[PDB]
Amino acid sequence: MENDKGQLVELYVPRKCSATNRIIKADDHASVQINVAKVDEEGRAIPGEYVTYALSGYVRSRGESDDSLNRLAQNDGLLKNVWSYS
Amino acid sequence: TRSSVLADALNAINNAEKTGKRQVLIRPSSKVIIKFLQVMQKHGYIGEFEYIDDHRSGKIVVQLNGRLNKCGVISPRFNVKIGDIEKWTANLLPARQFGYVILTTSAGIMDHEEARRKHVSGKILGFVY
Amino acid sequence: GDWITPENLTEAIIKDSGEDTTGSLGVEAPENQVALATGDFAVQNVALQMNLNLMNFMSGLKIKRIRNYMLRCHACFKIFPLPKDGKPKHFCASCGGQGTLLRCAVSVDSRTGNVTPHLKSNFQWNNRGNRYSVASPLSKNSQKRYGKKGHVHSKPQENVILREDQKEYEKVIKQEEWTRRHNEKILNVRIGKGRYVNSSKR
Amino acid sequence: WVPVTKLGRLVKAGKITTIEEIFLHSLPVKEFQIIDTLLPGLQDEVMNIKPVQTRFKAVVVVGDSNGHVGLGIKTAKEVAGAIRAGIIIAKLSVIPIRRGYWGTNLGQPHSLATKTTGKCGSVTVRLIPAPRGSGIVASPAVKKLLQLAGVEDVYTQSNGKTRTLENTLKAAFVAIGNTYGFLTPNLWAEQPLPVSPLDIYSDEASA
Amino acid sequence: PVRGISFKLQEEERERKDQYVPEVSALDLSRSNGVLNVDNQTSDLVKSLGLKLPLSVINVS
Amino acid sequence: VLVQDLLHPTAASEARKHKLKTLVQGPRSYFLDVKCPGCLNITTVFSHAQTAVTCESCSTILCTPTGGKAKLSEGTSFRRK
Amino acid sequence: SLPATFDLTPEDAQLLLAANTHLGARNVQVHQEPYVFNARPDGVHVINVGKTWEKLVLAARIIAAIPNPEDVVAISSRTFGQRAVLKFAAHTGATPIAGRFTPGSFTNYITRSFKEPRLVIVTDPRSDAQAIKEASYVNIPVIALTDLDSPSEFVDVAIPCNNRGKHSIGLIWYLLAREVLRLRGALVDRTQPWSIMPDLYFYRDP
RNA sequence: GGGAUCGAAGAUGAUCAGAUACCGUCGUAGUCUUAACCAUAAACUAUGCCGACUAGGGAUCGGGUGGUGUUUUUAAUGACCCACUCGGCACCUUACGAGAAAUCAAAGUCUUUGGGUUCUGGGGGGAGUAUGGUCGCAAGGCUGAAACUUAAAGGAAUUGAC
Ligand SMILES: [Zn+2]
Repeated sequence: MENDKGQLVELYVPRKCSATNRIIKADDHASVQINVAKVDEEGRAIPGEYVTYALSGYVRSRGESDDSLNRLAQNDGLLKNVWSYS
Repeated sequence: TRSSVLADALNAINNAEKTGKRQVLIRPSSKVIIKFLQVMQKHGYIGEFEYIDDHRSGKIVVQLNGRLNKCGVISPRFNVKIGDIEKWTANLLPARQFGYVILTTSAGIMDHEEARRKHVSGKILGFVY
Repeated sequence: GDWITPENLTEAIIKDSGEDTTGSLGVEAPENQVALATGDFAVQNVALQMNLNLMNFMSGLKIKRIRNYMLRCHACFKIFPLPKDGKPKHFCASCGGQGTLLRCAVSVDSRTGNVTPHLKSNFQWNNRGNRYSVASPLSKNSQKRYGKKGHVHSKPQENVILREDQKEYEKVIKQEEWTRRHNEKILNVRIGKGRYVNSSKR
Repeated sequence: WVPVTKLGRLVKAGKITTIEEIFLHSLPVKEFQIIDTLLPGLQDEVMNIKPVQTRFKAVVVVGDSNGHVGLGIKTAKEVAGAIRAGIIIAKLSVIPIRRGYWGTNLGQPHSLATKTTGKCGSVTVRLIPAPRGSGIVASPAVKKLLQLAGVEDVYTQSNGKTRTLENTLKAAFVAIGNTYGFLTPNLWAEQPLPVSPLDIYSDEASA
Repeated sequence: PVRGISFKLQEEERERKDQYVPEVSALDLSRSNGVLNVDNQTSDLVKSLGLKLPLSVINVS
Repeated sequence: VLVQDLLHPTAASEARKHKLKTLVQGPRSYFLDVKCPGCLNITTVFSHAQTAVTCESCSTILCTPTGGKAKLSEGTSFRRK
Repeated sequence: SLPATFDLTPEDAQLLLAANTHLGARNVQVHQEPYVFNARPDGVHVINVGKTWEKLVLAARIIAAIPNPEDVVAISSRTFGQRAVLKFAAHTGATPIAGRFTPGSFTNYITRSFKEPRLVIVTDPRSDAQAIKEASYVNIPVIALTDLDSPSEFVDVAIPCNNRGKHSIGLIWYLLAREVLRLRGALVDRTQPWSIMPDLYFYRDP
């Protein structure tokens, strides 16, 4: 993906699922990307500031999507006590 | 009638990886299993792992990070001469420049590239990529 | 039992409506300027708590207190009048609970105007059939069973009734009325799965 | 043209300029004019026509010899009609291909990066990287698909009833698509996730 | 009215009909003697969250 | 489901598993101190005893075997040891 | 994290209890065994209303991120939900669909109903399954109100609540509208109650 | 030895009639049992045995543990109810998967091809024939060809003439 002179020779570098590290192919039309608004200290949403997650079609089809997103959001500040490790 | 404790362990890891789990438990352990996992860990295919004592051959819990495509065992443990190593890598690995074949030699357990630097051979165990 | 005879027939027919033909059934008890004699508990219920006068037409005495039956949902504890077909509705109109309406003994007083239920103190709950496997509409298995012919208008890929306002439910209630009228003049359905859903049927 | 879909409007307005954006965000494509403008060098080949009872079934491959290929099948009542509609379907299916080196990384990729397989019906097709100057070692029908994709050296093996022509092309098409699915150690690095263009230009795309 | 037909003398009424709101909310505890009737397990939930509410407890048993 | 702690199971979920399938094996039987109504002599009894244990002082019987736990006789008193 | 002013207030708690939103009924799926606090002896399960609040704010923060509001679609085929979604789409800028969904509304351009949503909000994932399925063909994320019996395929954010009672459905849509208007500048302060009564969202039969 | 019933064979009645077109009567061997033979069946789940993993729910049969539970009675036990667990005949849901498809908790963990081990097949006929051997009182069982001949025979699933 680099040639001998050190030049990049990929077309593009794919996105990877934040739940499972799988590559998201160019035709996985079931995959989605979620944007969560950042919140100002006066309690109002700031325009154009996001926390972002990506999920593969495999996870969504299997019904794990909601549980995975609770875990990710809770190790960021977005949730308090929804998810439990045990 | 467990004929191979090593074969069971790598089979459990494959099935967990395919379904997307982040951890797996394997029973029993052995010296050979520990050595095999340490090689996989060195090259970054797995996280940390932990051994549980029970006075009865113990258990292992392994953390999985999503990088592993396949691991597997070759049975029987065929004898391999230094000139033969090039044939096994052509058959088993998906490309010329990543993945490993794993050998037991009287110098220890190691991947096929270290065996070339040290110039040793022995018997085949398995593969990782 | 009791013999039905061609003289008694009209009274028996009224009894099968649920109306009290005997008078004083369940009776527990500006002057007398009006009184009402009636045998229907639904009318009696309204009369008592508005502080109307009810006449025991079998005996000539005013009624102060009576006991009868009404429905009570054991989920939300709300009370409902017993419908004239004499059995519970499938859904609670308040909380939407399914099958939670139980018939309950009730007393009414002119004095207080309040309504009091009477509860069996040693009630044992039955929980048979509350939980069972049910198909999902978006499973790969379901999409294969759905077939290639689109919507089949005969045997219509049946979907179970689980909500009060599900459009499938609207059909059955009106169609039930139609079949009733047709059959009665010419002579002139169940929902959920029941308690035993988890036992295999050959 | 007068684009009807939201993505078509951004393309005609010139806000999106390479097809790599569309692949990166995995967006659906509905209007063939989108491909027709982002990827003008595309050329087509007609693989088979046969009469059926009368109707005509046509199999069409399109690509440019530089990393993009597509496949399409159509039945129509006229020979010219089947080819015409066949090309439209093939343009909509375009997908990217990952290609690499058989050995040391001198001077531009020339082969596939890994072994890949695809299956359709009974037929299975397997592709293996090859050293430089081998050419494409494949049967004539599969050879043409790999040329339009822009592969130079590759070995192939196959199994099943390869004489059913369209199952063979579909199986090969699946195999080259899988090249971007395989994670390899140079892709282990971590990336920030881009913002979608349908966000940035939301007011250009509407109405 | 009939299906598939509409005219101003309906449209004007429908927009009036659906603006209806009662004078006192159906959720107001004033309708329920100032208390909430709940089971034992419900009052356990409240305590776990903290808070303090005018609950009334039925045994259910 | 996909992520869970296999090394620190909760005490409640551990208590309900079969004795061989907990993270580490162990018994769930125990021993008792037992006294007959007459004598002062305490004796130790295994909770799943198979024999009909007598007192030491005399041939009065303390327990009888069953398919599971042993049945202690009437009038005896016991303490879990 | 969001400041302490976002904690569940005692006044809102009374509303949730009065509407019976905590009654989860029976036939619990194996997913969503979280969100369950305990079971009664009669067999009804108590939903952890504290988690309902947490997830509802998270959903509001997702809706507030959308660049322009008509790109949000709210859907309810069932009749008890219809007035609620119509009111929701009036106070926010969202687009309502009430009644029959007509298949091929996110696929199949050259349809009178053709739309390109950025986000979909569904009132019942079993009855609205046609809308959920079609969203999965075109990379649209989904928010759903879910009871403990709801299937879970392709839903990304579940809000756990009683999904059957007329008041429960109306109250949840009401609270969402309040939260999005209050994350935007449309309501000036979180401390003062909103002037619109919940009853405006309730179903009205006769 | 026994011999009720039914009933290969056999002896007889009618030979007419297209739904009832194969029917009626008598009856030997047999059907049951004791002592020896025989070794076949669509002997079928048309699915070899041992071991690990990928999956969840409540019904039922056997055992065990807990409950301030109901009834028998003033305890124990018995019957019943709720929760949990080991083992079994099945069912419903689910598809990372598999397959030509019908379909499949194994028929999955296989071109990303290796857990241990036994048996069988190699286009359709000739043919389970001929010949040799071996077992059996016999009927027959087990093992088992070639010359020659032929372009198909076969599986699953679609649509629908007169
Ligand atoms: Zn109710």
